[PDB]
Amino acid sequence: LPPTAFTPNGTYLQHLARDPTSGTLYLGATNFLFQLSPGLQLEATVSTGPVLDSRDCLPPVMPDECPQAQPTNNPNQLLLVSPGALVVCGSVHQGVCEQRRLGQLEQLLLRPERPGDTQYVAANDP
Amino acid sequence: FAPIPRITWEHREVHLVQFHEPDIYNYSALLLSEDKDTLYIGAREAVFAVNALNISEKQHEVYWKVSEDKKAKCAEKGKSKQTECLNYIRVLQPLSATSLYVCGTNAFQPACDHLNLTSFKFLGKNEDGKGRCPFDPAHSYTSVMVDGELYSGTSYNFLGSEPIISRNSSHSPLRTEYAIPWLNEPSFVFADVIRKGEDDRVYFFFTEVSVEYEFVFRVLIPRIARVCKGDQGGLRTLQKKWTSFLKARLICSRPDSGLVFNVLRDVFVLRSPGLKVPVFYALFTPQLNNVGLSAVCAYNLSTAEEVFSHGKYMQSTTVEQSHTKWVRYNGPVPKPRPGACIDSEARAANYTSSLNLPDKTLQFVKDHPLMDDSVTPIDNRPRLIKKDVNYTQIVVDRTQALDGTVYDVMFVSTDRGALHKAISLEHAVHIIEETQLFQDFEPVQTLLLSSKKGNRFVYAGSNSGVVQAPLAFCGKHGTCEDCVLARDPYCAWSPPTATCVALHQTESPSRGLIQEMSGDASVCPDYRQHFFKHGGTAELKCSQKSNLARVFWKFQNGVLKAESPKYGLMGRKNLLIFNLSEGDSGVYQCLSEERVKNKTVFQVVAKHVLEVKV
Ligand SMILES: *[C@@H]1O[C@H](CO)[C@@H](O[C@@H]2O[C@H](CO)[C@@H](O[C@@H]3O[C@H](CO)[C@@H](O)[C@H](O)[C@@H]3O)[C@H](O)[C@H]2NC(C)=O)[C@H](O)[C@H]1NC(C)=O
Ligand SMILES: *[C@@H]1O[C@H](CO)[C@@H](O[C@@H]2O[C@H](CO)[C@@H](O[C@@H]3O[C@H](CO)[C@@H](O)[C@H](O)[C@@H]3O)[C@H](O)[C@H]2NC(C)=O)[C@H](O)[C@H]1NC(C)=O
Ligand SMILES: *[C@@H]1O[C@H](CO)[C@@H](O[C@@H]2O[C@H](CO)[C@@H](O)[C@H](O)[C@H]2NC(C)=O)[C@H](O)[C@H]1NC(C)=O
Ligand SMILES: *[C@@H]1O[C@H](CO)[C@@H](O[C@@H]2O[C@H](CO)[C@@H](O)[C@H](O)[C@H]2NC(C)=O)[C@H](O)[C@H]1NC(C)=O
Ligand SMILES: *[C@@H]1O[C@H](CO)[C@@H](O[C@@H]2O[C@H](CO)[C@@H](O)[C@H](O)[C@H]2NC(C)=O)[C@H](O)[C@H]1NC(C)=O
Ligand SMILES: *[C@@H]1O[C@H](CO)[C@@H](O)[C@H](O)[C@H]1NC(C)=O
Repeated sequence: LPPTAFTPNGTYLQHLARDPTSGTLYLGATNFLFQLSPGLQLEATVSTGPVLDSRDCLPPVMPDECPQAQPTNNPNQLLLVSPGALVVCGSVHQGVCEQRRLGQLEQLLLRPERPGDTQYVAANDP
Repeated sequence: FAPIPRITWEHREVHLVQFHEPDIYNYSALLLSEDKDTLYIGAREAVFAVNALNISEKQHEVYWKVSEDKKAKCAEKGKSKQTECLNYIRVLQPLSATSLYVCGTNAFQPACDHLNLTSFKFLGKNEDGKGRCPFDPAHSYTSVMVDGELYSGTSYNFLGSEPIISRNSSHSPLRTEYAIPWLNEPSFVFADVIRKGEDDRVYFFFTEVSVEYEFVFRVLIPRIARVCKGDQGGLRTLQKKWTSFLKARLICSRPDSGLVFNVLRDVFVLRSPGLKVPVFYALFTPQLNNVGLSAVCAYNLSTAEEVFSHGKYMQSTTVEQSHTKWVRYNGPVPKPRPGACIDSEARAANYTSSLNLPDKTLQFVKDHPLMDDSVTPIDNRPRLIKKDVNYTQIVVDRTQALDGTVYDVMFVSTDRGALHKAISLEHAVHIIEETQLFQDFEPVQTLLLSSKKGNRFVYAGSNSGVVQAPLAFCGKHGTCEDCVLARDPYCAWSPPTATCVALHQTESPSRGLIQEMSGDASVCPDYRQHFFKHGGTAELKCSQKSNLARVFWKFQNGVLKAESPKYGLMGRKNLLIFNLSEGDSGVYQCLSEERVKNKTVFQVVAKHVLEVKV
C-alpha cells in the first residue's frame, strides 16, 4: 500500500526536513518543493523556478535595471521546520527566504515584498 | 630640516594667562563662542565657561561626575577605578545660541546631553553616546556638528574593536561598514564640513593599517576621506550606510632623503579671507624609527577633490588563492559615479537622493571605497620638517606683512608644553620664536586659534590646565635692529613711539613704520659702570635672545680671548677678568654675531665701564 520510494521527475533533490509533530516530510528540489506523508505519499508540490536572475542583481529582479537577467534554476539552499512555519531559502534571488504553512505547503505565510541586504540569508549559489 | 627656534621665551618672561580648576584634569576639549569672548573648556568630569580675553576669569562651571556604583561597575570590568572609570568630556559642540552638545566617556557608558548656556546646568537628556563618543579615554575620536547633526569618527564599542564614521541624524542615521576595505584599525584625527546644485562635504582625517602596502610590520597610512551632507543611504543595499564614502592616501614625504611621515597627528583648515579654496595644514610623524621627527604638509582642497571626482579606484583581488592584494582598477566605472554627491548631473538623470541611485553604482562604492591616486601636498613637499621635536597640534593664521606679502603663520605645539611659530620664508623655514606654555612640560593635547580683531589669541589645553597666548610679543624686542631681525610678519618698529609694535593691532602710522622680512636691519637709524677693588675679580654680565647668535667680547677695541689665567667665560656669555690691576680698567664690549642670508649682523649687546681701585 504506501510508497517505498520517491523519485521526482525532471529534478534533483537538495534537502529533507521532518516535522516532529505530524511526521510530515518536506523536500527541497531544483525549482520544486514537495510535501510527503510519513509513508512517502506525495501530498503537495510548489514551483520555485526558473526565475529571471543574476547574482550581480538584487531582488526584485527588474529587467530594466538588470538586463543581464537570464532564466536561472532554483536548487533549495535551506529547508527547516519551525513551530509556526516551514522556512524555505533558495539559491536564487540573493538567498532570500519565505515561510509556508506546515501541512499546507501551497500556503505562503511570509515572503517579504521588497527585501534588503540584511535579509539575503542563504548562499546565492548551489 | 627646519632650524632651531630663533628665540626661546621662558614661561616667566612673557604674559601668558593660565586656567585650571583644583582637582580637575584632562582639559582636552576647547570651544569658543560665536562672539569669540567666551571660551568653553571640556575637562574630565567638568565643563567651564571662561572669559576668552582673560582665561583666568572663571565665569561658569558645571560638573558631570561618576557615581560610586558606576565606578565599581567599571572597575569590576578590570578597568582603573580612579583613572579610566571617570567622565572624560569627548564631544563639546555648538547646538544653538542657548545650548551646547556634550558627550563624555562616563566609566565606559558613553553618554550625551545638552548644556543649557543660560543656566550652565545639564538638561538630563541622558542620550546613549555609543558611536558618537568613545568608551575609553585612550581611544581616538573626532566630531563636527553640521546643521545640528553630529558627524563623528570613533570606536563603536568598549574594546575599540569596532571603528565607526557615523551621523546621529534622527531623520537619516548613517554609518560606515564594519569591513577592512572601509576602515582598517583607524585612529581618528580631525573632521570638518567643506561648504559649497553642488552638495556640501564632510571630510575625515585618520591613520589606519594600509591594504595597498606590505612591509616587515603592518604599515600605517594617513587618510583623507569625505562623505556628502545629503547622503540618505542606499534603498536595497547600503541600508542606513554611507553611499558617498571615498578615501585616499595623504602623502607627506621628502624622498630624495628617504623621509616618510605616515602617522597623521592634527589637521587645520586655513579658511582664506582672500583665497577661494581652503588649504588643509596637516601635521605628521613617522611610524618607523621616530626619535622624534615632525613634518607639516599643506594640501590644496582642489587636489583632493580631483582624486575623489576623477581618480581611478582600487580593486581587491584574490592572489594564490588565500591572499588579498590591492591594485589600480582599470575596468568600467558605473554612471552616476560611485561615491559622488547628488549634483546637477544626477538631478538631470532624475536622481533626487542616494535612495534612488542604481544598485550598480551603490554596489561599486561598497566594494571600492579606496582610491588609487594619492593626495599630495602643495609644491609636492612638506612646508616644514623638524628633528628632535614631537609636534602635537597645529593652527595657521594667514597674515599680511607691511610689504603686503602674505605669510601663512604656523603655530605648532609640542609634547613638552611648548609652542613654535614658523613661516616658510624664501624656500626655507624660519622658526620666529618658541614659548614654554606649560611650566610642567605637559604635552599640548589640543590647540585653538582666534585670529579675530581685538581678541587675537591661541588657546592650548593639556592634562594640567589651559594657556592663553597672543600671536606675537613685539614688545619684547628692544632695538629697531632686534625688531627687524626677528622676521615676524606681525612685528614692525615704530620710530615715534620708540617701541617694536604689532602691525595690524596698534594705532601707529602704517606709512611711517619699519619692517624687512629680509632681516636687513640697515633700514634702521642707529654704559654699565663698575668700580672693583685691586686684585679682585670682575663678572661682566651680557645676554641676548637669539639662539642663533654667538657672543664675543672686546676690550680696548680688540677681540678679547676668554682664556686662562687673566680671562674666563662663565655660561658662554659672561666675561671674567681674574686679576685686576691698573691696566684692566676701561671699556669692555659684548658683541653678538648672527648670519641672516650670506651676511653677518654684529650688534653691541652690553657696554661696560670698568674702573679698578688702588
Ligand atoms: C589650489 O588649487 C587650485 C586649483 O587649480 C589653484 O587654482 C588655479 O590656479 C591656476 C594657476 O594659475 C589659475 O589659472 C590661471 O591663473 C593665471 C594667474 O593670473 C591667470 O592669468 C590665468 O588666466 C588663469 O586664471 C586658475 O584660474 C586657478 N583657479 C582657482 C579656482 O583658483 C589654486 O591657486 C591653488 N592654491 C594654492 C595655494 O596652491
Ligand atoms: C588625565 O590627566 C591626569 C593628570 O596628570 C593623568 O595622570 C597620570 O596618569 C599616568 C598613567 O596613565 C600616571 O603615570 C604612572 O604610570 C606608571 C606605569 O605603570 C604607574 O605605575 C603609576 O602608578 C602611574 O599610573 C601619572 O603619574 C599620572 N599623573 C599624576 C599627576 O598622577 C591621566 O593619565 C590623564 N588621562 C588621560 C586619558 O589623558
Ligand atoms: C534654559 O535655562 C534657562 C535658565 O533658567 C531656563 O529659563 C526659565 O524658563 C522658564 C520657562 O520654561 C521661565 O518661566 C523662567 O523664568 C526662566 N528662568 C530664567 C532665569 O530664565 C530655560 O527654561 C532653560 N531651557 C530648557 C529647555 O530647560
Ligand atoms: C541623536 O539621535 C537621536 C535619536 O533620535 C536624536 O533624538 C531626537 O531628538 C529630537 C530633537 O532634536 C527629538 O524631538 C526627538 O524626539 C528625539 N528622538 C529620540 C528617539 O531621541 C538626537 O537629537 C540626535 N542628536 C544630535 C545632536 O544630532
Ligand atoms: C619623541 O617622542 C618619542 C616617542 O614617540 C620619544 O621616544 C620615547 O622616549 C622615552 C623616554 O625614555 C622612551 O622610554 C621610549 O621607549 C621612547 N619610545 C620610542 C618609540 O622611541 C622620544 O624620546 C621623543 N623625543 C623628542 C626629542 O621629543
Ligand atoms: C585678569 O587679568 C588681569 C591682568 O593682571 C588680572 O589682574 C585679573 O585679576 C585677571 N582676572 C581674574 C579673574 O583673574
